[PDB]
This record gives sequence, structure tokens and C-alpha cells, in this order.
Amino acid sequence: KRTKFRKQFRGRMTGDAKGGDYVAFGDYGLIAMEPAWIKSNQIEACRIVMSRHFRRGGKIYIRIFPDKPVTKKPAETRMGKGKGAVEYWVSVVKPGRVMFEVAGVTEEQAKEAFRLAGHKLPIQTKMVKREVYDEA
Amino acid sequence: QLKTKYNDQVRPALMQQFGYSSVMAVPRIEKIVVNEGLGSSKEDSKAIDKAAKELALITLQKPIITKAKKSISNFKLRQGMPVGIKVTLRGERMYVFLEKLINIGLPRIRDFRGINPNAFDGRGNYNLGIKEQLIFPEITYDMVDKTRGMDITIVTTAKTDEEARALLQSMGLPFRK
Amino acid sequence: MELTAKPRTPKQKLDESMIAAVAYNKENNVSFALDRKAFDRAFRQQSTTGLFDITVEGGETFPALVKAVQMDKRKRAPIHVDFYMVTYGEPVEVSVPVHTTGRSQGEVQGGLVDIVVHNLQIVAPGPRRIPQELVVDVTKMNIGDHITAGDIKLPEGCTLAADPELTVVSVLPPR
Amino acid sequence: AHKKGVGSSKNGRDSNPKYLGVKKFGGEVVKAGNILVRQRGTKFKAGQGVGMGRDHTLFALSDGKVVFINKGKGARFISIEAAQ
Amino acid sequence: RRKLRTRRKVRTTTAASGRLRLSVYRSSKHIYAQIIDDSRGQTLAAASSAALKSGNKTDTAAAVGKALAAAAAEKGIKQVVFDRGSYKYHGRVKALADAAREGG
RNA sequence: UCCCAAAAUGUAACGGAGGCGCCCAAAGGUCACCUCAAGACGGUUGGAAAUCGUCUGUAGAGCGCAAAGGUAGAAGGUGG
RNA sequence: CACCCCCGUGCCCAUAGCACUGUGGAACCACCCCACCCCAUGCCGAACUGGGUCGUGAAACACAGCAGCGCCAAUGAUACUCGGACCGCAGGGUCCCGGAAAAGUCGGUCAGCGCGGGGGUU
Ligand SMILES: [Mg+2]
Ligand SMILES: [Mg+2]
Ligand SMILES: [Mg+2]
Ligand SMILES: [Mg+2]
Repeated sequence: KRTKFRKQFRGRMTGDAKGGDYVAFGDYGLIAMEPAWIKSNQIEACRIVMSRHFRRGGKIYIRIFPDKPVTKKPAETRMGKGKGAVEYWVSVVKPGRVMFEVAGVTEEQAKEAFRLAGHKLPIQTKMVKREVYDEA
Repeated sequence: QLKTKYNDQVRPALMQQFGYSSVMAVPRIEKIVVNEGLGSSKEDSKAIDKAAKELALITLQKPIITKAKKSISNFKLRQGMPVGIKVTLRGERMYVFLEKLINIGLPRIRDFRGINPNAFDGRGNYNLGIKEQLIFPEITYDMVDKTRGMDITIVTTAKTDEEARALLQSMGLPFRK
Repeated sequence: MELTAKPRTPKQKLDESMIAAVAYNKENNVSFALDRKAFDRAFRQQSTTGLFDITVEGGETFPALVKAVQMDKRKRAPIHVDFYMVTYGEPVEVSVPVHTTGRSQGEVQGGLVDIVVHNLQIVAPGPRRIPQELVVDVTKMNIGDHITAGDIKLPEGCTLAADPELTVVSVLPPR
Repeated sequence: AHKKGVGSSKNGRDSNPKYLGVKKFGGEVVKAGNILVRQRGTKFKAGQGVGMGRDHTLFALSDGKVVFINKGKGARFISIEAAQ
Repeated sequence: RRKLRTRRKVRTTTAASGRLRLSVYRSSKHIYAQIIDDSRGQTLAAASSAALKSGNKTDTAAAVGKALAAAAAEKGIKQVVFDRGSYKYHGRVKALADAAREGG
């Protein structure tokens, strides 16, 4: 969710994935296919939903942590400088990236644990399976 | 006044216990020291005197006030402030004091019983943690100040503690069996 | 896998379903360019612990091994492949996957067993006889049973490159 | 007065004019006096025939041709392989 | 340890100098009062105490210094420089020194 | 002094961070010499660190203050 | 550069470094020995230093083996991009044309090159 301590601010830019593996920590995983900002509350909205579906196992890996502070409008003005260090924290995701990947539970019993998680995401994803063997 | 039996009792008896391709290679005694880390709990630009004066009349040498590492940790700590003391012995004065210890030091210790075994400086070097200085052939309460303690270091070319222990004791040393 | 071409220029393939790999050892690092589909259907099975027929256009069957494959992101599709020609008595080192069999005594119990490390690497495989898999006991494993390299029975010879006390599978607790 | 701080913390006004760089590159017919490199630390160390200002700068003692030498980085050297 | 010889050696300027440096391995009793020229790793003169010593080795001190200054002459050298080492310009070494620092 | 500044320089904003209006008869000139942080094992008031000791040790320390570059063959640490 | 090795001093300055192992001794080196004073360790001649064997090669060193770690490091394909030409409301993305990494893989090596002095080939 929210980081523990840091610097305080940032900026904005994009270009395709870079460190989003594939299989690892599980057999089934969910992959993001579009450039976006993933709100930390948009992850909970995913995890939590996923939990419910899984009556146990917790074999859910969320490997897209919010390494980013965004700001906002103190109400209107414009005559002041940097604003709202605290609007919210997001975690820039890029295509091919892997935010989710369950483990242990049946295909179907997974093709749903994701589907749902998809429904609260600002981007389109697609489920991936195996044959992932680069580095280890 | 020692050294022959040093070699002898040790060296020979060593090969006659070991098998050293040389006389040089056998473990020896590099140096014996005395750290006097007093003060800190006792800021006595007075007591500092008790130390050296004494330490010196017991080792026959002027030691160095191993001042503060400039460390100023939360508690009582600061820049480089006199806190402890260093007194390095080696060879003559080493041996001259050394023998005292093996003869009168520990031997003359009420409550004394010998000395723990368990290897120290796995570097074949022995460590000696002393305390009450009230067991010295040179310390006098009827001509001192207050009363303190001290630590002495055993330095030896002793490669392994195996060889260490041996040498250690051969030259003379009380082990609590 | 009848790969035929092998030039720096791939216009003649990039449009036409054809992957593009390279092979070698220390002698010949022949430029290459095999067919999409084929490799695609191929590597699936033999994976990287499977040497296959490499008769390049002209006919010169060669023995190699799937070393490293780098596929496109966004599109699960593979783009490049490295074939490290087989050997005879020694290749280098290989990647062999860990597998389980038989229900574990932790599953029905109250928890689920987890495979801390999917594919495992052992020192020296042994060209000609390199484990195209690795089934492992799990049953015994209860509520916190971790298995490691110092356990897994190896195929007569093969030595474990992976540090021993390293857990390959444990049976994770419930919830 | 009151009972708060003097100036409002968390500001951003100001920075500095600043400079530094390389005044004479490799192959330039340096000269007596010419400055060839302004730097902060010892990025480039006064090679052969180069003096070194107090501000880690570098200059020519004589005339000749500017020359650069980079030994695996870490230590750099500007020299002067005069023509004459 | 090796800091010392590199401290002296370094400070001892090379080409900016033009002059020549005279070493000395008087840590042992087998000195070498060597003389080398800046660039080319070439030793010109040289006057140890290797060819015998007549018993003197800490003693042959100035013998070699005088044996050297004298030496150079058969090369003709006006300017040289003492690239001593860890050796802190004391006696055994000041020997070769003063000795040569006049034998020439 | 950092970042913004788009690998030369330069480059704005009520853009993002932080310091200065000093200090040092020596914290200087020169000449000698030493070399760090830290962990581990073993040792006395000690017992968390700290003092002593022994291994490891590009220095992960230091450099009077803010940062950056720089630096151990010392700009780091003592004495004449 | 007759063959060798040893000592000093360079270039080079990790593909020349480490570690593990073996080789060397009385030519050289070192340890070792004593050291009142020359000069000296804010205490210790441990280190600087003065006077010298024997003994040793153990340590330090030199050399040689080894590549387990370091360090070096392809090719191929990719990232990215100068230039040209397009797409999507936008985040962003593409084609043609050159340039072209980093990481990883193959594999590479435990240097190589000088000057001078010493002692050997009984
Ligand atoms: Mg690399
Ligand atoms: Mg072009
Ligand atoms: Mg363009
Ligand atoms: Mg292109």
C-alpha cells in the first residue's frame, strides 16, 4: 500500500514493461496490458476481492507496490507552489507487467479470482500460465 | 630468570608432543598487555593518577590513556576523551612481569582456583580477563588511593589454540580442572 | 526443426511466421532463423533439457539445447532463441524443474504445500542423459515441512548445483 | 511579534549561477597560460606539462598540443605533447 | 608499510624533474645505490656493495656511496635525486648519501 | 549545492530539497610519520554501542559547517 | 636473450586479484639475536634504528599448480535513438533508414613487456 518513508514527490513519463517477469511465486498470474497508474486503493480493491473468493491459501502475490506520491488541488487558487503531498500513492504499471498470480487453486477457481480483480482495474489485463524460464 | 625452560620445557617438549619442521614455527609469546578502561562512570582527573602510577609500578612501564574513540553514544560519551589505558609489554618487561603473574599474580589470589579453558582468540591467542587488583606483588592499599582492576592480553604466534593452550600452560598457567 | 536461413536481415521472416534463434558451443556459432510455428510447438515439450534435430537447409543435422529464450512483452509471443549445441560427455549446467507426486500429509490435514523453487539447477547434467524432469516426494510433509536439495533423490550421477539447505518445497499453513 | 516561526519553511526560491567543464579538449594547440579544465574534485589529474590551479583547475606551463589520457577512469590525465 | 616508499617515491618527481633518481635497498645489508633516468626504465650508473664487502655490510656504507659517485663520473653526471625508500635518512643510508654526495 | 537542464556550456516557474552573512594561530607554511567505518570470536567496573586484543576490511570512514565532485601512494590522523 | 634463478627499479596499473596446495635456502630475502648509548614508539627499540651469527623457511617473500570466487567478456536478438513518414481525443504507439546498448550467454584468462646489479650451469 503506502510506502514507509522516502523523499516526498515526483513527475510523470512512460514506455513498455521492463521488470515484470511472468511465472514466479505461483502457476497462475494476471498481467496488465496498458500504461496506467495503479492506485494503492485499487490494489486492495483487488486483493480483498481475491481473498473472499479464496476460502484459504493466500497464495495470492501482489507484486506491484506503490512507489509513487501524487498531489492535488488544495481547493482551487493556483498562487502557491507544490501542493497536497498526500492525495494518494500509485504504482506505475506498464504492459506485459505482472501484478497478480495466484497459486494452488484450480484453473477455473483462478479464472475468476482474476476476472473479478480485473473489474476494478483502470486497465485491461489477461491471464497467463507457464513456460516462463528466463532467470532464477 | 627464565627463557631456557621457556624454550626447553616448551619448544623441545613441544616437538616432543608435536612435530615442528622448525624451531621458529613453534608457538610463542608475542606480547602481554594491560588495558585500563576506568573513568566514564568515574570522571576523576584524580583517579586517572591511581592508574598509570600504579600500572607502571606493576608492569614497570608508562601506559597510554586510550582516550575516547570520539564516540559520543546516547549515554555518557563524547569526542576523544581519556577513558581507558594501554600498557604494552613484550620480551623482557613482558617476561619479567609475566613470570610475576605465573608465580605471584594468580597463585597469590584469595578465592583463586585456576583459569577457564574454552579457547579465546581462535587465532591461537589467549585472552586474560582480570579484576580486583588486590592480588598483586606490587599493589599496596596501605599506600594507594582507592582500589581498582584491569585486563591483560596474551599474544602468541600460537597458530592454533591447540598449540596455544599447550604453550600457554607449559610456561606456567593455572587451569581449573 | 528444419531451420534454413541464417542472415542478419530478417525481413524475409519477420512478416512470415518464423522465429529467429542462434546456436553454438565454441566452434561454430552459425547465424540462424528457424520457423515460428514449429519451435513454438516444439520447445513446449522438450523445454530446456531437450536436444532436438537441427538439419539446416542443405542437410547437416546438429545437436543443441535450449539455452535462453527472450520473448516479446505485451504479446506472450517469443522473438529470439539461443541453442547451445549439445556435447557428448559434458554440456555445462542445466535447468531442471521440481515436481510433486502423491497427496501430501499437509494437504488434507489443514494447509497447502508450496513449491519454494519451481525449476531447480544442479551442477553438471551429463549430455545424453539429462533429466527431462524431476518428481519429488511431498506426502510426509505436514504443517511446516520444508524439503531441500539435500533431499531430492538425483538420477544416478547428476550433482546438485543449488545450495543444499535451500528449500524447494514446504507445505504452507492454512489461511 | 507573535509565537510562530520567522519565515515560512519549505521554500524553493534561489539556486546558483554556477559553471565548470573543460576549456581545452584533446588535440588543441594549447599555450603558456591557457586554461584547459575547470573541475571540482580531481576528475582529471594534472598530467605531463599541466599545472593545477588551487580550484583543481588545470593549465599549461608551456606551449604545445593538448593531450588526454584516461586510465580505466578513476584517474585521468591531461598532457602536452608539444610540436616544435 | 608500503605507504612510505610510495610516499617518498611519488613526491620524487619524474619527468617534470629531468634530474635522475638514486635508489637504495639498505633495509638488508645488500644495498644497491641504483641510478635511473626518468622515462626509459633504464639504470645508468649503480654502485652496490655486492662485489664483496671485506666484512662491512652496514659498514661498507660510504664505500658504496663513494663507489657510486665515483661511478657516475664514468658517465659524467652533475644532477641526481635521492629516491630513498622507507629508510628515514639516518645513518647506514646517510652514508651512501654524504659519501656519494661528495664522491662525485 | 543538488534535481528540474532534454549526457558541452547555458536555460524559467509563488517547481522539488538544503545550507551561508562564519570559523581556524593555527583547522595555516613546511618537514617527518600513522591510517579508516564496521562485523566476528575472546576478554574487567563493563555487558547495547563503547576500552583492550586478534582475523576480515577500497575505505562501506574521515574531511570545522549545506550538498556535490574529490581524496588512503591523502585533501584523512599526530609531532618539529 | 647462452640456460636459470635471485635482488632492486619500471611500463603496465585485476582477463595482471584472492584463496586453497606444493616448491626454496644457508647465493640472495626474511624471520631470528643483542642493542648502553647515534635516531626512535604520545606505553612498548613491536615500528622507525644501530651492531650481527647460528637456526629456520615455519611466518613474510619468490615461484609454480589450480580457476571454487573474483576481473575480463563475445555473437545473436532486443532496449533506446539521429533522419525520414504516420497513428490514437488522450495516457501512449507504429513503419522505413542508419547508429546501437546495458544485463545475460559462448568463451577468456591467475599477465605480458623493460633496465640494472648478484649468484650459479663441478
Ligand atoms: Mg560485467
Ligand atoms: Mg538516417
Ligand atoms: Mg523520428
Ligand atoms: Mg532499427
